[PDB]
Amino acid sequence: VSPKEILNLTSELLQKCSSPAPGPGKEWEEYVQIRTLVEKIRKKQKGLSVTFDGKREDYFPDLMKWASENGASVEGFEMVNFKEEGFGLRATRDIKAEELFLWVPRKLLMTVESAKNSVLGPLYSQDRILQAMGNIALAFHLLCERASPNSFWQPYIQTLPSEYDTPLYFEEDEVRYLQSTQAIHDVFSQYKNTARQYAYFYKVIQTHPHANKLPLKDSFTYEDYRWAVSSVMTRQFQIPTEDGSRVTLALIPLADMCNHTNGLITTGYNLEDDRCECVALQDFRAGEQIYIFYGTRSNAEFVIHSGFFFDNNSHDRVKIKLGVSKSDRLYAMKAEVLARAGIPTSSVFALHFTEPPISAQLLAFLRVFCMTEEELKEHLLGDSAIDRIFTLGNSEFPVSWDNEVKLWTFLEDRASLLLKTYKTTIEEDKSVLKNHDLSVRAKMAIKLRLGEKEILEKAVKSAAVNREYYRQQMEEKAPLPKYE
Amino acid sequence: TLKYPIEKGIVTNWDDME
Ligand SMILES: Nc1ncnc2c1ncn2[C@@H]1O[C@H](CSCC[C@H](N)C(=O)O)[C@@H](O)[C@H]1O
Repeated sequence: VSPKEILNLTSELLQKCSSPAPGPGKEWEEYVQIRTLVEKIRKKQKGLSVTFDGKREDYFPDLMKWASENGASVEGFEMVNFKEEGFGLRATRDIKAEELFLWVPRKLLMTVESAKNSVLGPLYSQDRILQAMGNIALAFHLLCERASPNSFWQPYIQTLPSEYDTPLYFEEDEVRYLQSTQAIHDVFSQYKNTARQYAYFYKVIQTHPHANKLPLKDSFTYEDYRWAVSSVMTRQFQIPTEDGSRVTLALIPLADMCNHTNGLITTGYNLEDDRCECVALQDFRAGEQIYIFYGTRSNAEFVIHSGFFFDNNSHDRVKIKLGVSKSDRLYAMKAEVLARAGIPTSSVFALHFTEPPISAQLLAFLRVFCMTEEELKEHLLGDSAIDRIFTLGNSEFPVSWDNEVKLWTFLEDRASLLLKTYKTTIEEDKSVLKNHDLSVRAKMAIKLRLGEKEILEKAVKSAAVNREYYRQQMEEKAPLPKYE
Repeated sequence: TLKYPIEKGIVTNWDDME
């Protein structure tokens, strides 16, 4: 209730979130402790500092007029509140594939350059975090213009959602489903970074005279910063500058209203006309929702950064850390073979759900990881050594039948070993989704932890089929294919 | 294809200490 009490709690939260990593075994304990301080501050504040009297659909007409006055397409689509994805665009006419149906000029966008020329300019030129973090600079740019009643982007800000499904909005028990998974660490870092950045910039705004002219000095609640960073991470683009020197982050009105579907990237930027463009990924009939393809991101990135779980994600993947140990007898040769192939000695690879399960780089690593001494010499010496390295990532030309049997045996054992590290099984996860009534945010976490295990289980079956196949070629002594 | 394909909601780095 008192400004001095908030200054005390933010300074305590700043010191709590600035401490180093407490170790993987204590990250959940620190996460609950940080939530306790954040919720204590949030329950003492008044939510969003700037609220609007009308509903969200009431401001879309002003968004269409404001965009039309600056040369953006406003015909052929309408805003419809869909249940599955939220608000989106629906075609009012038939749209054929590869048809340019949406263009947004540069003037309508909110970029890092427009943040430097705004009221945040003076503080941007002095604060080191804003200069190095363009995403954070975009968030405060969105907050300052939101608190500016006469802002140029007011028709756009009044149409943004007031809440998101990022893990920052999850409850403690909803994040609890992600225990013993790979994704929960990124949820911990996201909550710790957001809590630290808010407490830091709250103290700077109240003390640094360069922020005295900012409207955030009158009111800057945690709900404002959680809404700001969530609006950025779920909607921001990476576009080139007006001259094409470097890249920059931007909020693109109208274009960021299309929801995600599987396909190819059809949203591009035209530098000659200085505008964002979107062509139809597929044929949209009148009355159908207009979808685009966001990117080849995994469901873990869609949940944490985009705020939704996408079923049938063709690019879903899990991480797997592999490396050659220095205690290996053949470490010197294996490190040299990998170095000549452009592959590190130890890295974090990926396991994909769709075929093939392993990429060309991971296959080349697993082959060298299981090579004998004779096979390592043939990749290091002679006139045909460079030719052998050139085909390490090709599944058609193996090193030997024995090399394939050993690499697929190792992958089947490693993927099965990672499956035993989760606190639940695949059958138990499917049982919860069927016999329990859950929220959307709870379903996102359970289907995320289930998706990790389904990718691991398919890798076990894929490695077992390959292991048994190359075992037959080894038992029958079949001739090895030669790349000619 | 496209000259400058852009990604909706591209993953960025928010770790200010990294
Ligand atoms: N296929 C999908 N399924 C569910 N939600 C989706 C989706 N594609 C996009 N979204 C939602 O859309 C947001 C991206 S911005 C796109 C417009 C948004 N629906 C809105 O109301 O403004 C995401 O954070 C996610 O919440």
